[PDB]
Amino acid sequence: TSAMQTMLFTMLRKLDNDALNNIINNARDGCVPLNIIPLKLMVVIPDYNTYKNTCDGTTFTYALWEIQQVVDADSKIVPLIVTALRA
Amino acid sequence: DKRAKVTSAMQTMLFTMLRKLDNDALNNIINNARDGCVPLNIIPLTTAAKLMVVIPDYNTYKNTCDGTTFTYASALWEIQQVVDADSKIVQLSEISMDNSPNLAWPLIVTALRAN
Amino acid sequence: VYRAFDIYNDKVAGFAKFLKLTKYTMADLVYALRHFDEGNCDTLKEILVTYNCCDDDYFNKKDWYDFVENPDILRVYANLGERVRQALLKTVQFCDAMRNAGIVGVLTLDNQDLNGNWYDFGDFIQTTPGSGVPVVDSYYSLLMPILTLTRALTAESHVDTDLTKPYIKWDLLKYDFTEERLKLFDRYFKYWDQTYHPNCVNCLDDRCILHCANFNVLFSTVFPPTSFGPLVRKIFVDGVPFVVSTGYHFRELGVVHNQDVNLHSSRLSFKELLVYAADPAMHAASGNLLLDKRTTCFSVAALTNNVAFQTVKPGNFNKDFYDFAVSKGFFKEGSSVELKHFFFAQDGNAAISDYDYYRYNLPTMCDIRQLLFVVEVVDKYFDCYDGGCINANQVIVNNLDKSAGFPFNKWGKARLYYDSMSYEDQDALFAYTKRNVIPTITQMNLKYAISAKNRARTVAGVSICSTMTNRQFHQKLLKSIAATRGATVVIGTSKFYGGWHNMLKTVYSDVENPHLMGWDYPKCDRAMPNMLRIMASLVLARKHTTCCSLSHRFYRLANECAQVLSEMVMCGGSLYVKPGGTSSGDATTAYANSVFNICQAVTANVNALLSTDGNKIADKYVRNLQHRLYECLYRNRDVDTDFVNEFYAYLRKHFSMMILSDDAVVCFNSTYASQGLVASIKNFKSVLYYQNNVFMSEAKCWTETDLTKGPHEFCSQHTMLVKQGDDYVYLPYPDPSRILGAGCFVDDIVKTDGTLMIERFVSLAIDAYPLTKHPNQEYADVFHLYLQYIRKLHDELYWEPEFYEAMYTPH
Amino acid sequence: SKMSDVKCTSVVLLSVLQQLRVESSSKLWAQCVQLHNDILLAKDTTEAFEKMVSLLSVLLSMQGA
Ligand SMILES: [Zn+2]
Ligand SMILES: [Zn+2]
Repeated sequence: TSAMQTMLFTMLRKLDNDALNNIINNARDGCVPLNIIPLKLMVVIPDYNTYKNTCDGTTFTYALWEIQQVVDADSKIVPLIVTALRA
Repeated sequence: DKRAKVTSAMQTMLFTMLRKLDNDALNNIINNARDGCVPLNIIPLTTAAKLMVVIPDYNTYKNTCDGTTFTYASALWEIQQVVDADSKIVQLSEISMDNSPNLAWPLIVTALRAN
Repeated sequence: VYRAFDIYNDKVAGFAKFLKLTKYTMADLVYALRHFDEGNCDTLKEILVTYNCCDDDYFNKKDWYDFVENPDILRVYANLGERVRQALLKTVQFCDAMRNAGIVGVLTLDNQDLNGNWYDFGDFIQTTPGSGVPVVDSYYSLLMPILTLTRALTAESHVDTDLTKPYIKWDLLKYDFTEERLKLFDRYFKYWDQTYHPNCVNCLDDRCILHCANFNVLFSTVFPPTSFGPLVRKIFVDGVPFVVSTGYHFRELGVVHNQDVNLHSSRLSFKELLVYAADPAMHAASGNLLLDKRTTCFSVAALTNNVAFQTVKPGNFNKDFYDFAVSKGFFKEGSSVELKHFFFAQDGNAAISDYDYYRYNLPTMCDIRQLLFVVEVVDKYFDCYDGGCINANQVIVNNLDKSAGFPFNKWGKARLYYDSMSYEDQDALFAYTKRNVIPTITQMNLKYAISAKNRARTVAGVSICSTMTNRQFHQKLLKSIAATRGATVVIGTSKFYGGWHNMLKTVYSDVENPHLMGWDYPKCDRAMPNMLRIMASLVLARKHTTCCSLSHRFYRLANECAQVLSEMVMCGGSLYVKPGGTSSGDATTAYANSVFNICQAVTANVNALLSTDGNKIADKYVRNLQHRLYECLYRNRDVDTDFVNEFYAYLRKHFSMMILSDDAVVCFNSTYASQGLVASIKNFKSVLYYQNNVFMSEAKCWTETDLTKGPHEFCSQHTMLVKQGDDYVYLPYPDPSRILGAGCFVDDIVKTDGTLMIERFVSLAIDAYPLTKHPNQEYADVFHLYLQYIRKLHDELYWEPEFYEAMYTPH
Repeated sequence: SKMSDVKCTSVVLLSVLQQLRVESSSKLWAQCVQLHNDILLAKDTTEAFEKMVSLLSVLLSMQGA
């Protein structure tokens, strides 16, 4: 059952584009999104290290989406869920 | 005993369609004909006691079944058990002009025949 | 000025558009709707605009003319149907107005403006008043095609036939409408000097059957659609009542009554259980009323408390062969050989769109006299085979594991059903079908195979009794037809062994300036009308001369029409009504397609030879041929064998066809087609538009002026002229992109075991061996890759090339 | 070799996605099949990779095994 995912991941690593490997590295570090990227993007920030490496103030480099929605994990404004649109 | 197998299968199918079948209103609709010879397209139209409407989008829910009781086949029908496209039960208090994009289409409106 | 004329004398025969109250006439309208050409169709535009059917900006829209893309062009045509009905009601207020005067003459189309009044009383002869007769055969014969293309009847069906009045509440329990049919006839077609029968049981020969079915369809396009369908009564067995069908009410053959009906029975044997389970009555009665708002057809849908949603899975990509191909340096940048054939997934909304594609289907009235002469010609085309009824010991049934239809599929496929019943039971069922109607319901599934386009393909599985009886009849007829070599229809001949070469040589025969041509029919199975399907079945039953009387053949035709043409389909978890168009379940639908194709071709030739003006024809033998063609079409009611033989010989000499179902190759004499005396392609376009209700776009019909390169494409194969040991022979080679696609994507039947994988690979290499001899090197490298891959597969467990060479040598 | 590999990855990714029964949501599976069929019809080099990253976000937004 694993072999299909192994082949998928080896083909994806062979593809060698920027956005694919970026998203793979984010997800292996833990930074996964929570919905479909619109061609509105929701992302769960695991730790402050990924916030520092990816979010610069309000500018956010991800594949780039300019992000101002900050509340919390706990659904009270201050993990962190941030949703943005393509600018 | 495979011939008899499908024989008994069809026979039990016939008997279970028969136990769901015999009413008196169908007998009255037959006895209001000339010689009892009647089309087929009007047996469930005027005999069966439950209507199913599948509604693809919101504008036809708005133009067909707006309310609790709706009108079809010159009779009044009483709604129950509105179901989305995923066989999960939906309360009638959700189907709105703004909340429609958030719920899976189409929808299954199951009604019972109101006298 | 240019105008369409319908003239006939000793000098000139045929409806011709040359140069000589409304601006335009009924003949012009029928010509513009019957001889359509989108390059030069200004007359149709002017007709549609001048009387407020729609606006010029609607024509300024792209594809204003089509029936398939943007199917809202019927809205207008319906307003012209209203005009047609108004002008057709003045044809009975003039005939009975001149008959009294006592005038013998012919009525032509070209004497009547679009309102309906007449002129030019120049040709008639005067006789004693009260004893006249007009000749109005050609009039209605040519006016027929636009009496269901525009309908007029949705306009007619009002409480006193005024368009400003509500719809009639007809009685819901009345079903026969025979008196209303006769009243419609005597109001609209009073002077049609042949007997019309409201039911088709009362007709005399198959030609009368066609005539009465055409009139029945035109008269039945105005009745409540909740009425056509099985007729049921209440029957009792061992005390408990049933609701089973004791008749049927077509649009085509009026009301038909079973003659073997058993009221107050006591027991049901195997055949009775089979027929009663096949009945839609028990299923439509035991179920809930449904209103499905997705589709525009009628719908009585039960059998479940919820709809089923079925999806189509994606393909299985094979990595080993693709890795081998990329190691062989394929799919490099800037190449002509790449992957383009894929497995597309689907939702079920795809199934609903497929049923809407079934919605792309109208009621058609076709012409009648040209239909009867085309049917005589097509019978002459089929005059070299042998038919007849056979017993149950003379059917050879192949591939016994197809779908056994609904609701029979719940306990097995057709194999169990055929090994259950003895021969005598099947003969008794057949003999019962010879006097009875068994309406039937078909299962519909989605098809799972290669395509180049995103759309979903579907397939239909028909019940066991209908296929069993079509099997007896057309097992005999098709085994007679397909075991021949060198005929017009090429079905069941292997292209191998020089077979394609012999086929092409027979296509050449002795034609003078051979040019090649081909076509395809847009939306074949969805738009094929009812008239032509009945006509094909009638031909296949006209091959019955010695076994059946009139009654048996009529009951067989009724059974065929009620089981294939207009039955109800189980689509998902619903029962809908299927308006028309063929089913994909038997081989006699590929042969109905063949007959349909031949019909289309013959009709095209007839139009091209009769709509051309003989005064510019320099020959006089073809001029006399055209004169006799007009005579045999619009004159004699009897059948004339000599002229039919003459015209069949003319076609076989000047128009050589190579026919497979829906896919044809035409070899024709070029100078004649330049003069128009054999079928061009614009004639086919016009015929398809006016008689099949699709528009055949010009980008899919091709023309090849050099014969030494063969058919551009036929049966999904390309051909090249190669030399093989001091012989120049034609070889078929495929599109190799399809071969690569079938190699890289397989569908998980072969993803388990390797033997069937090697079978598929060797078959693919056989279909694509001849690619070696094409000038390009890449195709031979494709063949070499396939050979190397089959070699590698054989080693890790037909491998030498010669095995595939001998596949294409005619030895 | 940069236009075929993307289609092969799209096909295998949609097969994996189906093998985790996302078809039990209408909207999500409809979006997935739409993106898949739009990839398998692409004749340009650029937007195919956008749709590929969108489908990989679809995969890695739900808790993949
Ligand atoms: Zn008749
Ligand atoms: Zn016979």
